[PDB]
Amino acid sequence: TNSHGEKRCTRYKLQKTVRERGISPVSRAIQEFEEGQMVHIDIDPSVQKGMPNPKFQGSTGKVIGQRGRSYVLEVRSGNAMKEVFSLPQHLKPQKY
Amino acid sequence: KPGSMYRNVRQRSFTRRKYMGGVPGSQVIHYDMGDKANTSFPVKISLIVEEKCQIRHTALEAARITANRHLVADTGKMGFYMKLRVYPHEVIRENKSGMRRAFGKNVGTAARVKPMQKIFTVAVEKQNFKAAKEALWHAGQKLPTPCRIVVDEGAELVQ
Amino acid sequence: MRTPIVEKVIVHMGVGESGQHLVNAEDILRNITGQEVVRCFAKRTLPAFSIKKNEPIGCKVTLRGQKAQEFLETALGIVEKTLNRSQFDSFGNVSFGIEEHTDFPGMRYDPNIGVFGMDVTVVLKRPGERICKRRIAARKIPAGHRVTVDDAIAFLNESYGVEVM
Amino acid sequence: MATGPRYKVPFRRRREGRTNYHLRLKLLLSRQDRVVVRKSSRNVQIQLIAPTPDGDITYSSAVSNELAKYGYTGATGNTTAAYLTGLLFGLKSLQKGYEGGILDIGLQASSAGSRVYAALKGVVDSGFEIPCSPEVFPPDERIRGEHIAGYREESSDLPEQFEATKEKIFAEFS
RNA sequence: GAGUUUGGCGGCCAUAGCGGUAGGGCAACUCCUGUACCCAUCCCGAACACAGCAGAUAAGCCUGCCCGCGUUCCUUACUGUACUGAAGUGUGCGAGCCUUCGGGAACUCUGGAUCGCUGCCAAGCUCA
RNA sequence: CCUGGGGCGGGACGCCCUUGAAAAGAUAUCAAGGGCGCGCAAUGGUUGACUCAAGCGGGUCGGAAACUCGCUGAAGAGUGCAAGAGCAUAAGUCAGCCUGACGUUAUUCAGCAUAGCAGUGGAUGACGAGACGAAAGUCGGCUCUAGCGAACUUUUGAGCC
RNA sequence: GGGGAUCCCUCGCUCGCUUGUCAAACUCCAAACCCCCCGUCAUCCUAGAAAGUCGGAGUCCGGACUGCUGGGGUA
Ligand SMILES: [Mg+2]
Ligand SMILES: [Mg+2]
Ligand SMILES: [Mg+2]
Repeated sequence: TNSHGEKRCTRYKLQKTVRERGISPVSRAIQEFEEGQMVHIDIDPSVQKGMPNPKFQGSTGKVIGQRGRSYVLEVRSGNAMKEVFSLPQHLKPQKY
Repeated sequence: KPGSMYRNVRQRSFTRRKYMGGVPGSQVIHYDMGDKANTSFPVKISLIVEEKCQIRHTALEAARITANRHLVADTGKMGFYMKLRVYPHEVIRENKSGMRRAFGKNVGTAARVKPMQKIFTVAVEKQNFKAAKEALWHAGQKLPTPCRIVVDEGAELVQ
Repeated sequence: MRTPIVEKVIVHMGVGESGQHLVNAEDILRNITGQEVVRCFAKRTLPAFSIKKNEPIGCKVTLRGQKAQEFLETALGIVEKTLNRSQFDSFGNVSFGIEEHTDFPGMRYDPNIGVFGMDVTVVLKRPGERICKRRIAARKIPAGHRVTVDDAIAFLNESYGVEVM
Repeated sequence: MATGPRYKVPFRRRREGRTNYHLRLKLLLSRQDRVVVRKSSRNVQIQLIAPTPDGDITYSSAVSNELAKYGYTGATGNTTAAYLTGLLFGLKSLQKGYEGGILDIGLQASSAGSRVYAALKGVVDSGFEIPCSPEVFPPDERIRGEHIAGYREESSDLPEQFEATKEKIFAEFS
């Protein structure tokens, strides 16, 4: 039977480009966001902790608040709203 | 089994050796024929395919044998250089219960082709061109697809 | 500023198996060299030579400077300071492995000890080696700065008269 | 070692071999300034650096060469020169507007009695807040004049010069 | 007040790497001289640490250059080719393929470029 | 009970990874490749010092089977166990010091796209105590995703009704 | 490494330069559809958008055509 764990079908989803593997840039981890500021979900495989479920890959949410070193996002899946915790290392601003 | 059982291309490829098991060997022994060390044949004709299909290795072996016999009989042992191109990488499986767990098991090997894709190639002199055409026409008779002959190099010489 | 000064000399002492031969190997090494040594372990278990994983097998020291000079002159006089090209290498690294040890000056004969083979090696380098080994800004030496065999023999003959065959 | 398209080349500051990015990532998580105490042979350098998406802006940058105005006519590579540099840096940064941060020694060994910890002593004694512990602070016996006693007994004009430079550092920045 | 040089901390992370070659050190960095002290070696003042005057640009670093490998970019052809979204009383015995409107490669080809760009601060200076 | 009628065979009857699956998400068959119902007081935590696989050149019968010195070496090694992913001043190797393999508690995510459903797990946190370290920080076991079970009943722990 | 006392010498497997084929569990590359968000147009909307609360159900034997070379199977 097929499994239904939390990392299924992520062979290429959670990979790094060949000229990207290793230590990722550190400035991406100290970026700071404010309220109501659209961001993009782009999971960085190099960081093991604070990773949202990879089904939210490539979605855009808005910041709602901060809990420690993690921002609270508001992502739409289908017709629902899902609140996703993610460290700022996996996030990326929207360029207007 | 009959030829038309495994000749159409309806399903995905199935060629990874390390996952399947027990593929039987092949019969075709040598893929280069005639004077390999020569490189000064001015005419280079070839047999091409008019439709996508699968060719069993046995058909390729029969075609190679017949072309070899004709070319050696007429042109000479040192007057040509035949070279087969397509190698059989596909695998053929035959179910053998009913439809209960109908997935088959390996029985042979086949080589897929594509339209206008060269299969054989013969190089000869100017005086043995007609013999080359005569040889390549019999070889295409054992082949499971319509086939036409194209003179690739030295077309102005022959034509 | 670009003369091929000797870097250091490592006095390896293999025994083929641990035990009393190993221990008195370090003993004679510290008598002959004037500083303690350190054992070397194995990498796996090879019963053919009768070894086992992570068992001590030999000895080693890394004397340098005036100790290196004195050992060089001593063992050069011992083996006539005449080196053929077999041990010799691309960077002037000699590796002459003499076996009998009592021929050293000051090694008193022992019926139990008798003989214990060793090997002597020298490493030649040009001035400037901080660059390849310092923790900060660790670069790599370029080819033109690297040492050569003929300059190695020239240095050996000029500083010690170390003839090379 | 680029031999093909799959080869991975390190960052520029890694090829230079003058940075450690894991340490940098651990340091930036403090949300607070950093004190950089990089040293050399002819002198020592201290400066306060904060991060930004473009580069690393710096607010204060004091160097041990600046003692020449005050009158520290001694060696610039000793521990006491590091203490003087740290002291004047601390006063300068306190008056400027900045007060605290984190100690960052980069790729250097953290051993007690070092010149980096001498600069740390000079910083802490000035009022510049910084988290640390006292056990690594070098004792003043080497701070004054006594780490060069055994080879330069003919030169023991240090302590009066140290006192004069300390009082002049206080005078200028107060 | 503008510029140059040097030094430190960095952003993009091979257009920056690999290899080759000719020049420079006055201020600065480095190499470089030893082991009283804090400090150190699974042995070694090698390294790290400390103390620093000598000599040197042979190395690190800096400037100029090289198409010789690797990477990035443009152009000629391959070619509007392969593939493809929508509609079709268009077509083949069949597995399939064709027409119109809209998108559009990869390799390879002729010829050129790429031997990094750039942010903050300090010091020596060089002007009015 | 499933089942290309039932039977026989087997378990596609619970959990985890790759493909099928048609470049968001979902997607069936007795579809293909398979694995798990555990092991470890160190094979765990932290700090410090280092670089691994494989070749080339040298040394004594240390034989094409040993250990050592120099060079090339972004990883071709190792990381307890499947498959896939991650990792180089390290998530690897060794040494020192330690037991966070801690008590209590709140949300959000998936199991169970969209769109109800236990128990139970995994990510952020909060209170109370610690380990290592100059500090920053890391530590809620063993780099990430498997190694497991409601109500009722008995037994055990602290204090109460 | 296999052929028949200086291993007399043959020499397959293997390593490099060139030629000819591959991949569903390969990828230095890489579309057209498609998905989240911002702006604009356009349509719906105070004769009530989005959201929320309560009442009543049926349904969980489906089938076919045009595409996906869909998977399996000789079909
Ligand atoms: Mg039944
Ligand atoms: Mg019903
Ligand atoms: Mg219809």
